[PDB]
Amino acid sequence: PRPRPRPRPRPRPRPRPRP
Amino acid sequence: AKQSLDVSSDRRKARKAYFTAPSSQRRVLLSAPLSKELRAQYGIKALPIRRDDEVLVVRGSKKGQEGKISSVYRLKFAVQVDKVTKEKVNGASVPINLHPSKLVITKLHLDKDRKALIQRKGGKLE
Amino acid sequence: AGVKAYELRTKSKEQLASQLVDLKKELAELKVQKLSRPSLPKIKTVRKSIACVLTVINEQQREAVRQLYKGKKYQPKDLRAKKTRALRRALTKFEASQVTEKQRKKQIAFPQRKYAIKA
Amino acid sequence: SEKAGHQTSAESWGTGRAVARIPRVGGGGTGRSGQGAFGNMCRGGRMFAPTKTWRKWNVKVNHNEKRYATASAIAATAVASLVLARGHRVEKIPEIPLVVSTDLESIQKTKEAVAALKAVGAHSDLLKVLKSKKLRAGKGKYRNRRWTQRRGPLVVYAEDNGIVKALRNVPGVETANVASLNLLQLAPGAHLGRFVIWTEAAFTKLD
Amino acid sequence: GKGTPSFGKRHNKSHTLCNRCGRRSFHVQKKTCSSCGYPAAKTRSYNWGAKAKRRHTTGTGRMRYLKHVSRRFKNGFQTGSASKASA
RNA sequence: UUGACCUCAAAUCAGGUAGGAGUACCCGCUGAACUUAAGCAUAUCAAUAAGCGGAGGAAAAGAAACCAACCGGGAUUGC
RNA sequence: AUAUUGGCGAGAGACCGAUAGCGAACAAGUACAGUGAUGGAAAGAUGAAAAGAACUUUGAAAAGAGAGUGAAAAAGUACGUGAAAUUGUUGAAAGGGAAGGGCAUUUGAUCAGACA
RNA sequence: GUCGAAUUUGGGUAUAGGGGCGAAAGACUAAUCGAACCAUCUAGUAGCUGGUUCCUGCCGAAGUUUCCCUCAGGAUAGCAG
RNA sequence: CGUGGAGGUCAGUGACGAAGCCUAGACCGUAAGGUCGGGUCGAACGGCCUCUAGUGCAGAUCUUGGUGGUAGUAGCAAAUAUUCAAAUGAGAACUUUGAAGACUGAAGUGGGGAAAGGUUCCACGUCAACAGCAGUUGGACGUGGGUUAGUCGAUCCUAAGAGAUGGGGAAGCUCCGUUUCAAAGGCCUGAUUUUAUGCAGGCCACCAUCGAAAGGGAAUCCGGUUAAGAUUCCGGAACCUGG
RNA sequence: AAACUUUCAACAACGGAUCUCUUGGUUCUCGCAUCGAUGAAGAACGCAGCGAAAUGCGAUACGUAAUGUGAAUUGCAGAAUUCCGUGAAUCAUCGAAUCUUUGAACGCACAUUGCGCCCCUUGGUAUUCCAGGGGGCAUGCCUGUUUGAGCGUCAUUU
Ligand SMILES: [Zn+2]
Repeated sequence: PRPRPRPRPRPRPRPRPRP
Repeated sequence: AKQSLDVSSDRRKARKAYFTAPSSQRRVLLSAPLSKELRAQYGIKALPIRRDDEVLVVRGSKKGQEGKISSVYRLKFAVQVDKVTKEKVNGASVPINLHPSKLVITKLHLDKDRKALIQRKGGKLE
Repeated sequence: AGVKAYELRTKSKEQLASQLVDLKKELAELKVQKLSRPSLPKIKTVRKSIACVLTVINEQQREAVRQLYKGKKYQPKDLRAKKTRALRRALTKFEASQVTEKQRKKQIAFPQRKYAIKA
Repeated sequence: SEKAGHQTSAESWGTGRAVARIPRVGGGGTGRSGQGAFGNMCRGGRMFAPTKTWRKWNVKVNHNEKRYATASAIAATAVASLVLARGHRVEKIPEIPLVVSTDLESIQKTKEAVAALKAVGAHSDLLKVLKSKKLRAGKGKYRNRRWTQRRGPLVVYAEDNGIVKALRNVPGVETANVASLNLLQLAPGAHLGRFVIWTEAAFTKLD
Repeated sequence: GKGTPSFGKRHNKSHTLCNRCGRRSFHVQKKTCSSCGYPAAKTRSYNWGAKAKRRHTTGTGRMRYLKHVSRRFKNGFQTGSASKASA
């Protein structure tokens, strides 16, 4: 049994333009 | 009741001191009471069990049977008699573990040290 | 079998040395038979016999040098009572019981008297 | 333990990771990493309001009020209305209070001490003990509280000459002096009406 | 290109085995161990790392000499030997 | 020239000693900020945490350049 | 006289009872992660005794079916007791773009009471 | 795009966190940079968000007064038990 | 009403089955719940009077663990490509051999090394797990075998640099500094024929040490040999250093 | 009408809750004072008839000596005189020893199993070269010894 996979969050949606 | 400050009545300390007892202290724990005829003859009630001893079984499913002790297996707090065994389905015979507290000694194996131990315990040595 | 420690102390320095060589020769042959047999419990008796001879040999030479340093200062450090690092640096009984000559007269002239209060 | 549940370096991941913002164990490669900590609801964390040693254990009681209940407990050893209702088997005895001779106090052996209690009518109450020995229901059995039995007679003396040792091994029987008269033994379980056997010397000293 | 292409260039070693501790924390270029402080005389320890002291305190090893210190004290640090008894 | 004295060196000189560990408690140095003040700077947290030096079974203190203003108390420590 | 979460040797509890209690009741500061400082688990229970299933048969084998051991294999080294989510088989019932609920009765199933 | 160099690159070595380094983008400094990572102070603070575990019975509101760097908060009076 | 534990009591229940669990089976209470029958189970548990608390969960993008629908679904499509027969085996699109067709086209999918890995190397046996199909095969599993040097490297030298000593700072952990404000040493010997290395002159002042398996550097080649090793082994033929 | 879906029960699965156990933890009280240059704490590498780890030990290596206890150890194998006895044992006790390479670590160094010097001794026809064996060579400081240095300084010679 290999070690548990590390948590891997998401690519964090593409940023909207900020005025 | 307990009166000394060195004696412990704690349950888990008594059980730990029993299961983790060394081989020398398990000889005293594996003690068997003598028979009625030997108790009158010698004057003592119980002795530690030895290898070349003749013993009687008085308790368990093997009550009534008797024989000579084959080995004093101190590790599991048990003892083996040569003539009480269990017959396996394949034919091989396996010794049956017995406890000395459920046994009765009918003949003692005397030597230079057991005679000294009997006389130390108030024996008379007929 | 195996050798006995009390039987070895009655032998001379050369007899113990000659017996150690024979045990070393005997150990070499058993290490050759060991690689061709499934089990060889006999090798333990020979190895522990060598330890017994080396203990008695070391004990005889340590006792011999302990006699030529007997009754004199500056004995070698391994023949000295270690017992602690700190207790070796502590004052001896003579030094710890040292008192100055002035206080010696006070203790002699005024000891702690023994008394009781009833009458 | 004051350090229990706080032997880690857990830090909050913060919001934005679609997980609870409770602090989690850092690092990786062990399984423990990423798990919650420092919380009362977390596995392996500290409980809410850890128990402290400076909690009040002993309770102060006014000395006059302490003697007030002790005197009321001695008066509970009066007429058997309270004694019968307290569980003691005192129906077939001469009278209450029982006053026996001083010769109990000089008894050395247990066997003759036991036989003296049978003669005065305490035979039934002693068999309430040695028959109610029952294994404890709770978890205290392996906390040195394995067995539970009923309470027997209370023998009160004026001066001890061996009665304490003679009745020490008898189950359920407690010995006490007129000087002490423990309330814990006169009304055990906050129930009045202990069966008490007085000696002649102890009864006059009670005044 | 700071991720998986960059990890492929990792084939050197900043730390090697330390003589005093063997934990592989001996910095090659700095010639010092980041765990036990070697070659400094004192062993590195800090009170904020209370768990770190527990990993390398007395009792976690063999205790080759301090094991028998308490037994020798209990007998008052005897010298000589027990002569003999009977039976 | 020779022999002292003083100071300063040398030796794998004769015999010793110091290091490090542990560090709950002890003796000192050094020394924050979060926090509280519904802000905040004095203050508070705190003469604390971290850092460093040095001991023992206890340490420290200790036989008044003291307390007192009394009909005077009488080393230190602790409650 | 005083202090004492360390060390050694003891005695105890209205404490916790294996997600609790020390991180660790187990080859635990172990496995493992990180260049490193450091981070750091999971994991206790067959039976009184292995008596741990000889032997027969099917199968390449694993195993199955008999037999056998035991008080109990509804204790078979996936082993005390074995819940729920979830799943299979069998039985019963219902179902025209949800299901479930409340009041009332029909029908079916099932249960109960009392013989002056 | 560039491709004989202000070239590309290995090994060794030097520079360490209010510091380093930067043909200068606030870039890079172990997938972390308008102040890295680790542990501790630390269970930091929050007038803010979320949650807050059995039954039945009886009674039963307030968003208003005054003051506060008071306006998503408190004190105080009122209402209620 | 219910839960863990405590004092008292019911001389309470229990291996002739305690606790737990299952039970569109039954009874009591408005309810919190309590009780009984049946099944399973194997060793302790309950009523009442009081005490005590780490005492009651559906939620907190709760914690830990386990399991679903989605779902036999998305998918297992880069690197031109496989085919026939035989052998082995319970089993062959994938193993082995032969044959055929192809590719890498020598800046290679060839032959060697450095960093790194650590037995992956080789043989035999095995196919539960792993090789996201398969497997008789394997860098897998099990059991053993294997690395032979005066000449190849390390070792030695110094580079950028690192860093003791003498000293000077700093409460201190330690910092500065490297020939530095120092009384900082061994070298050729010759006298001795009491004995081992005293003493006699002359010299040299460089003044720790670490720092490169790609720099500097004393010296080996050919043929043969192992299942796996060789400029290392064997055979033959050489060279260097020290004495 | 089946299939399918849903509900319930029985049995079998998945999963390990509940109950029952505990050689552990936690807290409180009491007693005691004991590390190291006579080489500590810690680390590395090794040691068993058949062992990986834990535990124990150090080339005398799961131990030797000594003392007590008085017949085992045990998974298998083994040894047999160790059995009315200076004696079985993974026993207890423990006062004698061994104690590899390291580590405050101490000949100089160390990412090297690197490089020396001194004494005694042995071998190679060898005081010099090479090798084997045994014992040594760190720093600061104190006391003493010996050898010195300085027109620092005193006295006395021809
Ligand atoms: Zn280190």
